[PDB]
Amino acid sequence: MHLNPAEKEKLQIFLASELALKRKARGLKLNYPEAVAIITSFIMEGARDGKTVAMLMEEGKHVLTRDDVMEGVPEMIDDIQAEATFPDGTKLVTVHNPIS
Amino acid sequence: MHLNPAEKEKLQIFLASELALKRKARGLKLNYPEAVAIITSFIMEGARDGKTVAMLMEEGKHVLTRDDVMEGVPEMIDDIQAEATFPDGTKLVTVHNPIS
Amino acid sequence: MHLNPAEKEKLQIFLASELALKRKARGLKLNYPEAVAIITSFIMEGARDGKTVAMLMEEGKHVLTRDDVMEGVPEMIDDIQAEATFPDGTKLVTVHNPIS
Amino acid sequence: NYIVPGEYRVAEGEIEINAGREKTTIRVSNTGDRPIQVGSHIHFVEVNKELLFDRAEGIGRRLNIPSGTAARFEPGEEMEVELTELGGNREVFGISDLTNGSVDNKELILQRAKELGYKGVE
Amino acid sequence: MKINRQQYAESYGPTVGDQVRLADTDLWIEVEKDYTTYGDEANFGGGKVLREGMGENGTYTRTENVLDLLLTNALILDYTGIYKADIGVKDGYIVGIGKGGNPDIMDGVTPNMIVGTATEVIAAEGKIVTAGGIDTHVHFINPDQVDVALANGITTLFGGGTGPAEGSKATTVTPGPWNIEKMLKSTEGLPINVGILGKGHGSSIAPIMEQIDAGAAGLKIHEDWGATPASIDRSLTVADEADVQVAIHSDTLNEAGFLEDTLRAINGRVIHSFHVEGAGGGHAPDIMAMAGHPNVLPSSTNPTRPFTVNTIDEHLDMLMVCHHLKQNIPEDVAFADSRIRPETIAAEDILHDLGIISMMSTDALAMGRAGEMVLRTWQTADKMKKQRGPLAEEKNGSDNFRAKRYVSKYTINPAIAQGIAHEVGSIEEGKFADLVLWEPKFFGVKADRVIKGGIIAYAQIGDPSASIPTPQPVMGRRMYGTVGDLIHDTNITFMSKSSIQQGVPAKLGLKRRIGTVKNCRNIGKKDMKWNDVTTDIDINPETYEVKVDGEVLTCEPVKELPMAQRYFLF
Amino acid sequence: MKINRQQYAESYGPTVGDQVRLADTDLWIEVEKDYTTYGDEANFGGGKVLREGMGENGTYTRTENVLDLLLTNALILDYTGIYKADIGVKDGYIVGIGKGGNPDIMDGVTPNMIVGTATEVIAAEGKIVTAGGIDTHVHFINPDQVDVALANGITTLFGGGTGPAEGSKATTVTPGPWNIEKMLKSTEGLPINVGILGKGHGSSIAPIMEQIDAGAAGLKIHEDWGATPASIDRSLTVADEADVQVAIHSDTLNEAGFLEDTLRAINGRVIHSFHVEGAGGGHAPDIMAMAGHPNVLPSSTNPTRPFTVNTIDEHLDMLMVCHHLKQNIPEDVAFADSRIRPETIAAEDILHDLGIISMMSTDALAMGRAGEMVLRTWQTADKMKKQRGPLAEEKNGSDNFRAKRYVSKYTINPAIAQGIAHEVGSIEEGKFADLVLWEPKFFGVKADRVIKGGIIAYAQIGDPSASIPTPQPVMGRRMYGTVGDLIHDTNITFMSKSSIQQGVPAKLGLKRRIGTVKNCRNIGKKDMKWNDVTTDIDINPETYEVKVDGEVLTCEPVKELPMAQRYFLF
Ligand SMILES: O=S([O-])[O-]
Ligand SMILES: O=S([O-])[O-]
Ligand code: NI
Ligand code: NI
Ligand code: NI
Ligand code: NI
Repeated sequence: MHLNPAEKEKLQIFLASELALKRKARGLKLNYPEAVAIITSFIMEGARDGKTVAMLMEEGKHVLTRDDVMEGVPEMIDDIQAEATFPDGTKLVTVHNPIS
Repeated sequence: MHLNPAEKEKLQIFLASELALKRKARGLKLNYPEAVAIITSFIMEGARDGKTVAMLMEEGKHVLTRDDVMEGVPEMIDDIQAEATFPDGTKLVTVHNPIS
Repeated sequence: MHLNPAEKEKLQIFLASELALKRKARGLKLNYPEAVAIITSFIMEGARDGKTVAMLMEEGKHVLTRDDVMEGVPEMIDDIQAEATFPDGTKLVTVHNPIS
Repeated sequence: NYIVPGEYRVAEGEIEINAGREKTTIRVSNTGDRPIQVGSHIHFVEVNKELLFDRAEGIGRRLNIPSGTAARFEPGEEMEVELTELGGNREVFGISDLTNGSVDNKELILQRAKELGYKGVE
Repeated sequence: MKINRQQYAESYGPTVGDQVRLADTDLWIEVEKDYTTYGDEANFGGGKVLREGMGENGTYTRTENVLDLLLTNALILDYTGIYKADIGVKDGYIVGIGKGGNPDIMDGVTPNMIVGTATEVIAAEGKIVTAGGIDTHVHFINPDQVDVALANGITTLFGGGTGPAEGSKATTVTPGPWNIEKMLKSTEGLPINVGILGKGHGSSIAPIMEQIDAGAAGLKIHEDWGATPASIDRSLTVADEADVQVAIHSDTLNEAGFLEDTLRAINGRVIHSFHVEGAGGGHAPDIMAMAGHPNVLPSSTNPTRPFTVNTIDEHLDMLMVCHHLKQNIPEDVAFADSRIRPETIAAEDILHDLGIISMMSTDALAMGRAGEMVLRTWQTADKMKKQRGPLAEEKNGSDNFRAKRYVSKYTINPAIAQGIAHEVGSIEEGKFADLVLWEPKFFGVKADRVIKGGIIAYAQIGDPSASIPTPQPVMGRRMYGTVGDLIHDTNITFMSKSSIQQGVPAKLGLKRRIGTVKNCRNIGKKDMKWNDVTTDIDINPETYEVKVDGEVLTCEPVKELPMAQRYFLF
Repeated sequence: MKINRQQYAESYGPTVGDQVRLADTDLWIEVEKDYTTYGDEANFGGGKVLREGMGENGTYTRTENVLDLLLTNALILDYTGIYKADIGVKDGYIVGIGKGGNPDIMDGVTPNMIVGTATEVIAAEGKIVTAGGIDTHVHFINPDQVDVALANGITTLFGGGTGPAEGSKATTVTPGPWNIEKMLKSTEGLPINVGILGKGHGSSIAPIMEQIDAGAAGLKIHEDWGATPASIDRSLTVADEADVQVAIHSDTLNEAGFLEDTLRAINGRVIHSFHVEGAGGGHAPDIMAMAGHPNVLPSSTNPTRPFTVNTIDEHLDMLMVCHHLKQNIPEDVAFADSRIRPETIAAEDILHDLGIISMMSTDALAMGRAGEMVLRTWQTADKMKKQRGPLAEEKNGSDNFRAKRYVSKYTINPAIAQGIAHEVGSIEEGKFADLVLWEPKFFGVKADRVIKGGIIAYAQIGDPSASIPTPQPVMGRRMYGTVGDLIHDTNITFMSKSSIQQGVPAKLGLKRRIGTVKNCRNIGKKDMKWNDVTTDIDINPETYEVKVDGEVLTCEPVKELPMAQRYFLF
């Protein structure tokens, strides 16, 4: 596979997001690291899908809403940042105030 | 996410349990580490769901039965122990003789 | 669980294959590490299922076809090698030219 | 325009190995009952005693085959091979200890070969 | 007051006459003798015996017959016996095997096994304790290989390499003074004992010898560097002068000679014949005949061990991959068919059972599995019991003879071959405290704790954030023996006498314990414990049939092994 | 006997006139010359040429013209040429580029490239071999950055920082004697070459100079510490005395001056202008005009490299995040719009192609990607070929001129700028053996093996438990060169002459090889290999249009790059 260090690390984020999605599916309000994981994996998968940085800045604000998360979580997440390989190479996505 | 060392490690258990559940779903009798993984992840998810330590001590004895596992596995597992964050903080669950 | 070093590492391959399978399911042409991951996990799961080395040498050539992967991927993969625990212990499987 | 990452686009033409060196064809027989495979750069006179050939014709020579390849003799098999000349200083040391110096010392090489039972000293 | 035997074994581990199943094999070991005094067993914990004024002596300073470490109630499995004892460690060495505690109040205390203020305790009741495994065929290719080895109970790696260079990927060789010096330095950071082999190739002495003087512990002759009569001869002349061992991977191609020619070059001198069955390398097809000779110390590598239904398919393809062979160069197909042979692989199982192959080894990362030497030894012994029956020499229905024959293959015999058995390779007084604790359910599969120089180096242990160490995930992890400078005192770098005399450790700044290789040239097959058989092995050049004492040695491949899918996640 | 060229290239790697595609780019490199003697190619393995009495010499001791390491059949890509040769290493240095083997029997053997008993072999047939990358803009923020660098072929990190302190998160600075001493000690454990920059700020000489005497290798002037005329001047006076390089990140805000003021303070003295295009910092909007001047050694950082459809969106937001800017402080919006400019980013692509920007660098973890300097160099070259055509200087349809121009940007040019090209930065005889092997399919993407001081430090290699090293998972892993004390002999700490003369290495107990920085003040643009163009660059203050020789330099952003989604898992 030729995994580099970032590729190994970033598999953890996907895993954490899968964990969190299972938790959400069984009716739990998500916590801080769960919410961060879901939004982060969504950004990275979106890059893989070939979306633009601008599309993901917009979409990342609609992945989870306040009723999906525990009290205070929205206000604990000022932004979520992720780097991924777009069709035009690595770029940084920052989603500002993802959960209103 | 602010993952600490235990949070990183414990993602491995979830993963191993997902692996084992796929193996069970395709009809295999499970082996020692597969069985341990499934029961351990069940305890940790149960804590996340807000069950009590006492509920999980009871339930963990009914997650796998002897017909789910290879010969000798039941007798190889004297107990399964896991720590997880309950609503009232980290607690230790020990499931005694989980598979009869 | 008593995980040894190889067991920990090899969980990563399963995870990468699960990631790649999701990507394929949503319609993407797979890339080099995605393709390697899927074929590798298939070999390891096949060993777990109790297939023979010879069966897996054959089957591994039919897991992905050229229309499943990006341009050039087939020709980048000369072979895929994996070791797993068969019913008769660890063996090496090499799938030669898996994607035509 | 299909892209194979890292592919070669080789030039036209062919590569002549061992150019300019004398070539010699000899017949060689594996008189033993186990297979013998001989690499490109072994001093030919020092190969396995049970290969029968004119030992003198192997002095100062090796197989004229691509570097790193080999010729195979199954038990009882006789075939022809093509040899090329050793280069550099044309000295051989070690291997079977038949030479240990210049390859020009044919009589000495053959004497040692004969005494030790290397087949084909004529 | 009497205790029934079931309850006694549950509390203290088994005693005389009791049997214990090895993992999920059908091998049973029986307690031969027990050093305890019943009622004065040592144990540690709340209200237990090892407490001040009681089983722990409160008077004596450390120097005064007090231990640094007591392993209580161990079931020892060793070439020397299968028996129950306390094991006492001091200054990193085994100082006492017997009965530990306090002579104030206990009967039967071995006089230098006092539990005192200075003493740490490991509870070995219910565990099997063996010597650390000695792997003498290690390619140093990927440092991640060390933990793989430790996890299956290996504590000494002898071999060569510089990492994933092609020379090293093919051969157990660290070539020349500079690469040797560099790898001795690298060794400072590897948490396992090490000895390094130089290149056993050359037609002049000095290029070979300078490797020994640089700090090599031995030499390797490998066909990939030219396993010629000259290189064989020079290497063995060096070894005889230097008192180090030579390993050989002979000329598979029969290019400069057949087996008899290689034996003539050896000229009766001592040599360790690697992968003697030959799938891993050597004169085709008859190399395994080396194992009949009195001057040959023969080992197997592990992928042929034992003969299974996937072995041949796996090896034919592994060989093609390794050597870049093509399925339409008829010479490559013929080569592979001449090298990978069910006839010699099946005979190799039986030769082990008969004590004619004396040693196991890995061939780690070149054609063998770093963490499966111990594993596959026991799988072989189990297959042979099933196919050949309990051996003649057994009694009481136990498999003790076989168990001593097979444990010797990866403990004492490699150590004797290498000239390091004064230091390592068995549980005996005066040897380094390299000890492996096994739960019987995991015996030969996954080690519980690996003690190196008297401090735990590796353990299967759980969540480091937990209230106790047993919660999940329980995985193999490096312990305090590997951390900081303790890595220097818990591990040995084995070196030639001449490099030691010449001050190489100081020149390189080596802080590890320095072990001296010696008494390598004055031994033979007869010195291989439990595996000392010399015989004429005939290998038919047409059919590859192996005969010993006029009888064809053949057995079937098995479809399943113990110590396999019950245990492993992959 | 003749071999067709396809088969010859398959066996030995390509020869004269043969072309090789770089990864999945449309760049082709052509073999210019070949040092071999056809039929006497070196190779290693069973029945191969490097065997005793044959291609390996069995007579000579190590000192006698014998190598420690031979890389066989390498395709070298270097500022010095694109050509085929064996590479010989001894004592950690490149000693021979030519033809290796045995003069006994081979023609054409370079006289100090004898394969002997002492010699290890790496097979480079079919690989591209380059010098290790020299990254001169490293923020030392997170030690996990080192493996990221090694995985993309970087072997030297020059920069500063103390970990994730704000000063370090913004600036390549290790400030003052104590932090310098502490980070030289930390460096003992980093498996890569290092040089440390002090704070290039002050209005008196002594506070600045004391950093050089403490063991800094250079200085960094950064606007976040006040990139004032005084700090510029003092730093360059120190540098001129100490013979070390000064890097600059100028006053973006134009607070104390415009570009011309910074140039006046420099006063013709040598300086390395970091992120010269300016998105990464510098006088708005015209900093890139520095790259026209003869006393400026200009580098780019990597996130602008090359200009893509997501670049501007990404950078405007990255800048807002980094500087805590708010979308409703109109001054913050204006600042960002003045700093992130498509006009200067597109021109930066072309300036690289023209040889007017001489160097690439990362800006690791401050505004740049530790593992993408090499990656993005080649993506830029590929984009420029597509948009501008093969350059004038090409012939035979190859991209050799461009390939030499661009490899120089991350190998030799940074080394010359820093005063370390006597040691590192190119594949030449007498330089340290920092070498990167690449499979052509992965060229510039994921290194195969990274050799540091002649021992492999990092490799893409597989399962450590396997019979061979190629089974999955194949991932980047630290090799034996990084382990134990070998980390000291395989890596260089670059220091000022004065700290070396003053005994700093002994005072701190540094065991690493110590490299001397020198010949930094007597160079200019003309000394940048393949990238020596001086010209008047005009940047329009209203439109940000860049002109050179009266022509607007503009190109389009691309939607896709090679060396991207085919290769990466994320
Ligand atoms: O490395 S193999 O030749 O035992
Ligand atoms: O760290 S940024 O100023 O090159
Ligand atoms: Ni071998
Ligand atoms: Ni080997
Ligand atoms: Ni900057
Ligand atoms: Ni910077």
